[PDB]
Amino acid sequence: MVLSEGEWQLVLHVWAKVEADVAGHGQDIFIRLFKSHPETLEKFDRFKHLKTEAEMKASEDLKKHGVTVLTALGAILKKKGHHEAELKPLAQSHATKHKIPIKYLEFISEAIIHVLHSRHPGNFGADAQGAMNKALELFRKDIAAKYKELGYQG
Ligand code: HEM
Repeated sequence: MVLSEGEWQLVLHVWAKVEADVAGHGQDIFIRLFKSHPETLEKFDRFKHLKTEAEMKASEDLKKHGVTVLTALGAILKKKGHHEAELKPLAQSHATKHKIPIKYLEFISEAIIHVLHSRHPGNFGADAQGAMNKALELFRKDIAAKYKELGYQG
């Protein structure tokens, strides 16, 4: 699949807002993910002990992790589709070291959309959300293709 320049512009416009506070967006996204799909928390040995949202918000390590994840996702989005190089190491670590099913990538994509919708309604209308969903589906499609090449079905 391919996004038009117009769709990329909608994606990058709202992402520019996210970049005004990466750490804050990272926390909301992971808390949303862990609360909506608790099973995903079991994949993080470093955070699986967190019991409440209060504990999650207070975790310095979780906040730092969120910045690392969003920064990588941002680098990929800014390539506007030409992200083959950025995807390689990401796909290998998540398929071989962390063992993350495509299903879980769908869950975090939902968390991202939810948080952007909550925080940036003025820059995340129907068209912009459609553009973001398309960019995330492209991301998941390409990561899935790499998973297969690497020998991981998940
Ligand atoms: C938006 C998609 C995602 C991106 C861009 C992303 C990015 C990253 C990055 C950059 C790291 C650190 C470097 C590395 O280990 O490769 C990381 C670590 C990790 N990711 Fe992801 N990730 C994504 C989705 C997920 C999902 C959905 C899970 C599973 C619920 C997951 C589980 C992990 C784990 C377990 C680690 C190691 C954390 C640690 O022990 O420090 N990731 N991810």
